[PDB]
Amino acid sequence: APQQINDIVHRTITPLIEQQKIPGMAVAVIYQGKPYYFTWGYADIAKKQPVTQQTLFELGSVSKTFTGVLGGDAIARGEIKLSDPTTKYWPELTAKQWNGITLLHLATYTAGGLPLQVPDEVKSSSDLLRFYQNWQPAWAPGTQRLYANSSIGLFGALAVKPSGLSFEQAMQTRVFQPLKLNHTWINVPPAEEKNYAWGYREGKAVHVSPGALDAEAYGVKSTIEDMARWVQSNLKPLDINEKTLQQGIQLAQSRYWQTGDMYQGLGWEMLDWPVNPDSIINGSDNKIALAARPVKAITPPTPAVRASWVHKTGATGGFGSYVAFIPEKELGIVMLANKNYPNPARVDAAWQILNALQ
Ligand SMILES: O=C(O)c1ccc(CCNS(=O)(=O)c2ccsc2C(=O)O)cc1
Repeated sequence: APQQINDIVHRTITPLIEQQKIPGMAVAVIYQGKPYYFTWGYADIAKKQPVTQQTLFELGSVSKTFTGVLGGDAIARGEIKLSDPTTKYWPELTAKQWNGITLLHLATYTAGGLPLQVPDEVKSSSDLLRFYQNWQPAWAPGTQRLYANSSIGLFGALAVKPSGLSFEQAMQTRVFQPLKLNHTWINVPPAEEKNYAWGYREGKAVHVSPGALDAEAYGVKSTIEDMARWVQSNLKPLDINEKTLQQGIQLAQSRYWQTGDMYQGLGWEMLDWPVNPDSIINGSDNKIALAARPVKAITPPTPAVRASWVHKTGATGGFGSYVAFIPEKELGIVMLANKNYPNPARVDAAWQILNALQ
């Protein structure tokens, strides 16, 4: 813990927790590739259990970074191609709006307006097929971006089909185990519940509810230590010894589409470094309920750029998470909290910390 990191982290996060009334928080800073950990407050207010480096937080849409990397690993295995039609992996999807919609479009939210959430009514595999068959795109494929769990969720499910494995087993064996993320879970096992923080929403304790495509879109829980290790793996994929996983991480940071100053990867989003802080700060707003934005295709996709701000926000009803890193500077941050507080306050704190260290 060098005093400078200690000082910028406490100087930034202390007022963040006060203003946002966050019950519990863990932060990791990766600096010159080494992790430094900080924690505050309570994993479980009622039971007086503190946040520790072993506390599990719900990552919410940060889970989409794992789905994009797992998809990247399947491409690198030669199991799928992003240029494949969706129907190649789900031939029961016969409705003609699907002609021309590829795995790329599903992975990058550019299928033509798939909705943010899969309806609660949708449970069984037959419900899911009915839902997609009935879905009417607002736009031609590859023209507009509309962030959507029903889009990347479906990408994650289709992407593991040729493997033979369930999504969870594919994720454990191909991503969590090789990276030694041994306290990262799609389903929290009973032995681990003692570490699982409660989320707080309007001051009620809550955990994420089951739903269709939950594992694929928002269902991972992890510790600050594992998430530091996730950032390290994404900062420096060349250190990873599993050839397809290395390549997969690299593919998830390729630049597929541009809107404004942002580039869409698989799960990750990226901006050129140095970034305008107001551009990433205002650019995070899950207070715009639906922003549909025109995309320009990057033909062909640019390979992972080292001078990028690579990041992802994520929330559940009770949790707020943020991950950001700059490959060229070997520098990153993870912030995990058990309240869903506004995204601009996350990116502002993250930028203030990494700016000061850069
Ligand atoms: O009980 C469920 O199945 C459930 C749980 C959490 C959520 C919110 C999870 N966050 S998210 O992936 O759906 C999302 C959506 C818009 S922003 C965002 C995020 O995670 O930042 C949705 C449904």
